[PDB]
Amino acid sequence: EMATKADYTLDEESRARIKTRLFTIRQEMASRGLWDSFRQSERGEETIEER
Amino acid sequence: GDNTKWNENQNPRMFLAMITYITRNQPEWFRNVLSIAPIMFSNKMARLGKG
Ligand SMILES: [Mg+2]
Ligand SMILES: [Mg+2]
Repeated sequence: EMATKADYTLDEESRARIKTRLFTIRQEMASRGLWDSFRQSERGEETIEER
Repeated sequence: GDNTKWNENQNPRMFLAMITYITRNQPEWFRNVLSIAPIMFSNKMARLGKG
């Protein structure tokens, strides 16, 4: 993680909860073999394509 | 000069041709959304009225 001036406004246990949820979600993803393209889907999702 | 029977001789197919030439090298969604009106007018029905 990173933060401006390293001032994480929350405390250790709540950021730990956030990180635990992120890790659980990522491992749930890799269980179904879905993480690879989702990980490589960041450089284009701030561009809205019209269909 | 006036033109006679202007609206009755303006063909929707020629409007589609004009729009297709005007929208060359444009994104395809734009050409489609601009092409739908001549298509719908080419297949239009005129309600007969009150009788
Ligand atoms: Mg005139
Ligand atoms: Mg006239």
